[PDB]
Amino acid sequence: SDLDVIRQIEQELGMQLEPVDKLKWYSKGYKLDKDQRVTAIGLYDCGSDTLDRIIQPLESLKSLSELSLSSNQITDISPLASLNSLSMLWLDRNQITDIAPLASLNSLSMLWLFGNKISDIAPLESLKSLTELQLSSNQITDIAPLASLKSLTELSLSGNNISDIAPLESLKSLTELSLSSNQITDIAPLASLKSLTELSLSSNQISDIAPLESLKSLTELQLSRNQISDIAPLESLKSLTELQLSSNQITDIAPLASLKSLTELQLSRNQISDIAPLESLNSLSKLWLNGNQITDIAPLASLNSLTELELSSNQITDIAPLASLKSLSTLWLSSNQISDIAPLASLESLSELSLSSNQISDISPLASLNSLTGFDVRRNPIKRLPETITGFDMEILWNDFSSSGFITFFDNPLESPPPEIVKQGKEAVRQYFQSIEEARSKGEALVHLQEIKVHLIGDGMAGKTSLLKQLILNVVTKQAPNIKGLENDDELKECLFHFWDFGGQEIMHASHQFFMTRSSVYMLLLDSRTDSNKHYWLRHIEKYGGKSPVIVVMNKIDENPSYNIEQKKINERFPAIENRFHRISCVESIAKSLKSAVLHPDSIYGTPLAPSWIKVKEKLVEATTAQRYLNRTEVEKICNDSGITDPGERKTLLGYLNNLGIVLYFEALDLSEIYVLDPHWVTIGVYRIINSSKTKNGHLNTSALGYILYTLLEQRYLLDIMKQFELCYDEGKGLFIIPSNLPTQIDNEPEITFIMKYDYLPSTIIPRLMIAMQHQILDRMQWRYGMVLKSQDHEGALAKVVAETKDSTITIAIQGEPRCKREYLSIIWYEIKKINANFTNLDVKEFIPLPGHPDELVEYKELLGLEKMGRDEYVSGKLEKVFSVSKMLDSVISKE
Amino acid sequence: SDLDVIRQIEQELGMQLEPVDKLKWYSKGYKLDKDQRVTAIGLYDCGSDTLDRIIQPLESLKSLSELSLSSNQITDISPLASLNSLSMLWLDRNQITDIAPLASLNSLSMLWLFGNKISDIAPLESLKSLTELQLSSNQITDIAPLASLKSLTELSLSGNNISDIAPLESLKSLTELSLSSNQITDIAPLASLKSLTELSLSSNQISDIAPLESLKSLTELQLSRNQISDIAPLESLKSLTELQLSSNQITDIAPLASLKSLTELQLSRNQISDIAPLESLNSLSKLWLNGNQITDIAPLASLNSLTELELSSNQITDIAPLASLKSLSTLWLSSNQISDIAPLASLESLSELSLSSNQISDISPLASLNSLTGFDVRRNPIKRLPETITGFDMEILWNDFSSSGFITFFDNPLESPPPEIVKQGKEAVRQYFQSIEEARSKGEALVHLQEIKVHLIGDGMAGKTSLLKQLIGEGLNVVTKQAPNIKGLENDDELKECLFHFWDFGGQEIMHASHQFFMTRSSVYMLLLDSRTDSNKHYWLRHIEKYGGKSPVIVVMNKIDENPSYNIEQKKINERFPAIENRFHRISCVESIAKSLKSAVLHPDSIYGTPLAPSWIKVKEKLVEATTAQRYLNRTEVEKICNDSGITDPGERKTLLGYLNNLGIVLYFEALDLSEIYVLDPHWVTIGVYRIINSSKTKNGHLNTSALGYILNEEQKFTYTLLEQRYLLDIMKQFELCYDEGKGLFIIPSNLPTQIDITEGEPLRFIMKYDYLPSTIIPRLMIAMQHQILDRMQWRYGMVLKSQDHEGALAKVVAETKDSTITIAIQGEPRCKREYLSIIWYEIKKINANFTNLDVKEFIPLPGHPDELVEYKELLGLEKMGRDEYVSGKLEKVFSVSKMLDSVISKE
Repeated sequence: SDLDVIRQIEQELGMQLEPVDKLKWYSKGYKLDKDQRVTAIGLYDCGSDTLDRIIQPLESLKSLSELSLSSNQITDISPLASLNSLSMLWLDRNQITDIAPLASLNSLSMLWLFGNKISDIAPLESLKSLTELQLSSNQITDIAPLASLKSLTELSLSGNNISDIAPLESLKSLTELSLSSNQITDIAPLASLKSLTELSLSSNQISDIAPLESLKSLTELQLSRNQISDIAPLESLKSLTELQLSSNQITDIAPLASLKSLTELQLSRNQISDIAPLESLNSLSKLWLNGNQITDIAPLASLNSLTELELSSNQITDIAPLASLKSLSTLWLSSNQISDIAPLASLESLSELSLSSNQISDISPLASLNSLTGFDVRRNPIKRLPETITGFDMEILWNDFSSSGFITFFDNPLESPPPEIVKQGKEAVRQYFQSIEEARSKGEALVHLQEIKVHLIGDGMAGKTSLLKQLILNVVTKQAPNIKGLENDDELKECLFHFWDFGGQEIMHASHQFFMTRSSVYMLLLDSRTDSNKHYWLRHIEKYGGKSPVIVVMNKIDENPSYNIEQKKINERFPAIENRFHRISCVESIAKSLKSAVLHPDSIYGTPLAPSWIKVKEKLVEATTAQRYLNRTEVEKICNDSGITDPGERKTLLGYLNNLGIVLYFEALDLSEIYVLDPHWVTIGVYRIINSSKTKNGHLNTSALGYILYTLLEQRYLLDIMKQFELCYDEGKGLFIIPSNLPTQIDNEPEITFIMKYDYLPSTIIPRLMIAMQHQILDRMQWRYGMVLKSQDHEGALAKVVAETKDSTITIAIQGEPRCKREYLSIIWYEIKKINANFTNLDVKEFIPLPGHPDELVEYKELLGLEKMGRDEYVSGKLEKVFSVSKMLDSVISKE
Repeated sequence: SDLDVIRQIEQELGMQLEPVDKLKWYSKGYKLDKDQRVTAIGLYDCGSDTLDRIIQPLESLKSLSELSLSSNQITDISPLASLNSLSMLWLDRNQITDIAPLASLNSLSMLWLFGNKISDIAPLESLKSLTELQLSSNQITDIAPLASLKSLTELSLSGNNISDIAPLESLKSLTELSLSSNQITDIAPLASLKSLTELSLSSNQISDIAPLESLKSLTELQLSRNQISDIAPLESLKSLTELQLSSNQITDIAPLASLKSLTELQLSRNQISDIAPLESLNSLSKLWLNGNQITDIAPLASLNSLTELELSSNQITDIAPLASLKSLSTLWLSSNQISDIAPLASLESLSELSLSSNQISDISPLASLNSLTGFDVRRNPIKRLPETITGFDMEILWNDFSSSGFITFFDNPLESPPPEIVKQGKEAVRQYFQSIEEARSKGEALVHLQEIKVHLIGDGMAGKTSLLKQLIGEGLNVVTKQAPNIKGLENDDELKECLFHFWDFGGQEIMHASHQFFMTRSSVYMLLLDSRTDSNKHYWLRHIEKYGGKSPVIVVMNKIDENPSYNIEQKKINERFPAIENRFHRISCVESIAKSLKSAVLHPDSIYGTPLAPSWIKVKEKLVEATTAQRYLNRTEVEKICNDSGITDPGERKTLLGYLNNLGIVLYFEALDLSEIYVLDPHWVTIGVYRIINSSKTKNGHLNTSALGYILNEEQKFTYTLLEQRYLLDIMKQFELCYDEGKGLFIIPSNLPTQIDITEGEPLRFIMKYDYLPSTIIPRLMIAMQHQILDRMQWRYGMVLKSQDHEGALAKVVAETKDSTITIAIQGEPRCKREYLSIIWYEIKKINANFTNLDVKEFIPLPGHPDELVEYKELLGLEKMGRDEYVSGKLEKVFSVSKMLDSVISKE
């Protein structure tokens, strides 16, 4: 009964088909008429075993006109040849290689082949009734049967290997035509094709755009990612409303002054330096100008219809002309030389902003923009924030991106409030300004801190113990009068120094991101013997510490006075040293370098603190150093004895002391018996359990913490601390794995069918990654320098990432199905960059080896740079072989 | 033209002009006729001040017909237009760019423009009387104005930027044509020219050689450095006598069987695996087949006219077929799989041989070749040399090359005699065999040595003194303790007399320069690691490989009881450095290392395999006894010691002191010959030089002779007289640690600072990427080029150079320790810069040879970007592969490979 056929279909496939008014490519149902006859049916995403079956009920549908087989990975399309009455056929995003059964369908007017492996286009020649053909993203190289299938109006051949577009001269009935991401160099045949309204021609090799001067009906042109340097033929296309010619060599944009009907103009990665002709485009609303050399944006003041500007990566100094654009809603001014943002107070409709990488020191005028819903101000010399910054409808963050609805800070020399308070949200920034306001209202003069951590860095304690006696995990804290050099220096009689010695294992870098970056002074210890490993530790300081001041002291020079380093080139590479180089011989100049490092303006010394915050600080350090840890009632009795009654203050103050490393407080635990902990007590507890006999192989049994370490709950707290420190994880039944202590032997798995080269490979990059993918290991397949993964989501996907310490590279090798493997690398690579961001200035160059050779690598930026620009095949002189550029960038789909 | 005119010419220029019978390009004289009229004059190499003022006497020479201006760096040739009667003109190897004045010489039949910068050849169009044109080595791109002068017979266009040879189809009277080092891909216009007898087409992009099938008169073809894989069109050129198709893609050489008139065939760096067709070439005398895949050389037995074979870099196992080639005079069988060379004993005419990088263990059958004048046997598993090896007419050497008239050894596990005896020449190897022959005749049983040096390697003395405490107990400290004093071999009777020498060079390997065998032979390296010093793990592992080489190494990971999780990847580390032999240890609260020390002294490659005469050990123990008590020994003392053991022949004592000197047991400098200081104690010299290197007066690299007393005698045991100071400076000068500048001023390049105050103009950057950069590569270069430094512009990690040959040639070599690279930056003229680089780079590879297996990857940066470098092996590999474009995706620019390769070298 025709409709009972769909009941046969939803039983043969297992799915259920629901009616739809108009059949679409993604539809999972049928469409009947007035007399209940199926005229359209859709089977979106059902498997490749669909055309092999369900074809007999399809042939019974005599009135069937429209069929959709979108995205089924179909390889054989023979059974559909029996449907010579189809008017619309969707074969998009399948695995079709041979095309031929469609030749017997001389009644189709709509054909979609969005993502197949089509190398022959001949059988479409007999299809002289087509009006909309979609052949994008295939492997077509020679087109010719396209002049036969005339009378079509919409054609798409984007993402192929086409170099000759001559057969298109006959199809003078084209309304829409897209020819992007191909190998076109001659666009002469397009000089015909009248009544073309939408043309796309991005990512090609075109340079002569003269034939486009005749297309007077063009209203939407796309000429991006090409090699065009003369937009002169564009003076006549006065009907254009969307023009995009980004990533070219355009310098003169004079012709664009005649296209007064433009509404979306994109000319980015070009060489434009004079945007004067754009003054006439009063209807322009979307304008992109990133990556040019624009210095005067005065012509933009007449474009009162702009709603989305993009002036990033330029050289703009003055911003006054943008004040008259009261309708502007999206500004991107990153990477410029902007110093004053006061003219931005007149942008009442501005909602999203980005001012990263500039020279801004005051963001107070933006406090009037009550419609701002996400503005970015990273990498700017901002020292103090206005108190009105807590009145926005956004939460303040401390990250290295530009998220919508958040005030983001990063690489900012923040003093009021300091970065340790900014990362905790608005309520922390609000409680800091409220503390200094309540203190000064009481007539209390604000006090700084003068307390820093001295990180002793070097290979071997031979230079550490020789220097630690020259001045006077193991943390020794001695105040200023106990330092040989500034014994009676009244300028810092209250200064505190905390000497730490992490033997390469930076335990605090994972949890407390500010233990290594802020409130830290790094001290490199070098001599004639340990001069070989000189640049490794210098890079070890840069990635972990960053902008923290460094002191390079070369001791034991009286034994070999010829020992000296290249302080000029070393300081130019690491500006954090500030020429703090010393040579100890048998007068301590290092004491002057410690002074210049604690009193540094970028350090916490520049942060004004309330006097009550120092009162609870000195009391917590007094009680923690005497009672190991403190409980919740003890800490509240200390805060209440200093006027800190609001839980908002004490919650955001303990986080401040936690970020500095003075007193530890884990909010993710909330055990009132162990509220605040002594750093000297926990680090010793964690250092003994990691370097224990029972953990010599990386395996840790919970029923053994007593012998190593301390009550039973203190053991349960220390393992939660290690779990917080991203050093281990629980596998079940009291089985923990210390990923840093695992061996490197027994077995591997480099079976048959991508490297990230660090400048400095952190030794915690693999262990903290191994805990993030703990439920994906292939039954105890991890060891120290790698791991083996197996996804339950993607059936055919086996991964094995390994780190090479000799080359400081992490290679990832995955096998399985392309749609199931290329996705698995995108989830691992994202999780690796998620942890790479915790370091400072990491140089990651992604390489992919050549097919058939383990060595001889090619940069991912090179082959990706070879595509879109044109030319194929990456030639290797040392191998005398070509390997093709399109075959290797298979880890990405298409375009983006 | 008159003779008084040339007298004015040889006075205005300074040279002297002598008569010559026939004028040539290099002639520095004149040529008169019967009526004493100058009809030819030549001014070869006289200066750029020529023709601009000597043209007026040239115009007075009315009978002048031939003019030679060879090699004068001439830039303007305008005055030469007045000589419209010249028939031969030599303008070779100048700096000519415009040849417009040459159009008015419509009477020339000989024109040579050998090495100029000429991009336009249009004025030659009117020269319809030319029969010999030389336009090699220029910048010619369009050879279109060459079709008019169709009366030429000899044309040369090698070394240009030519890509279209279509205009050459008209000159159908060509007999000789050279068109090498261009960008040719289509040789179809060459399908004519039926009278071509000599054609050269090397270093191009040619792949279709079909048009060459018609040149039946061709007798000399050159088609090397191309992309040819089908030599079928060559089957008909039966008149060929010299064919060269090297560096191509040839696999089938069947057409060569038809060219039975071949006498010089070159097919190197191809893919040839079947050399059967060559059996018919009975006139073949010069044959090159290196770099192929040849496994059967049986067809070569029928080529009884071969005098120079070249079968290197193949896969040859059997060498028997070469026994019938009684006329062979030059054999090159390097880099193969040859194991037996006995069939080579029938090569009575063999004079030069090379068997390096093979599997040969016996060179005794070759002792019958009484005509051998230089045969190479490096990198072969040779354990013992035959005593007849001193009967050849050659001197024995120990180097990494094949010099004529010398027996060269290198990388050979020599036991009898050891390499320490081989380096002293043939007369030394003869004196070694003479001692063991006299010993066995006297009934004295031969004795081994059992003495090794333990090199303490590691960053920081924290682990060094901790390991020296594992035995009995403990800047340079030399402690020698025998086996029973070692915790582990207390009662080990297998080596109760074994001696151990513990050394600790604080990174500064003082002995590597002079005594090349102090680090390689009789040495055991011990790497000391702990949980903290694991970062600098691969630096020292490579530091051991480059300095020590094949010496056994023991990797000791100490302080593991503090962190039991500490252990290295012993599998991958041992596979990279096979000298480890899995000698990994983990010391916790030191006796298993003793078993590894035994396995390193008892090594077969060590000195245990060397049989010594019993008298050589008697004087050894006597010299060490006397040196350790009297510092140094004089000549009469050491000779009285040798005579007390029967060593009377000075040949033995000179080659025995040299043997002990190469091992580091007893120092003896033959290049000094101070009879008061003949033999020295190693402990005394090393302490003496270490005090001069780490002294206050040498903190800046400068050393004043009038201050040595403060250095060696008084600073915060031993005694150093004034003559001992003069000897230590000669020792340090021998150790390549310092050099003399004059007036008692020495420069220690290892103690120099790192100051400042780059290059601008026509730069030439060149980078050498080491896998391990030795800290003595720059100091030892500064001593080799001391008389070329630009005054007081020298520091530790670099130097500034200035060549005396090429005026203005300025160089600046710099070492980057952060990248372990040596950068060379020269400026000036290309012919004056690329020559200065060829002597600097050679002097660097001259010092690189002292190390073992160093990976030097030479890079050259792109011309428009200081960073972003490209490897020199890629650009050189693109030419052989056949392409002129290096594409850079991260830069989105294409770069011609010929513009940057010719900026470094051109003899390709």
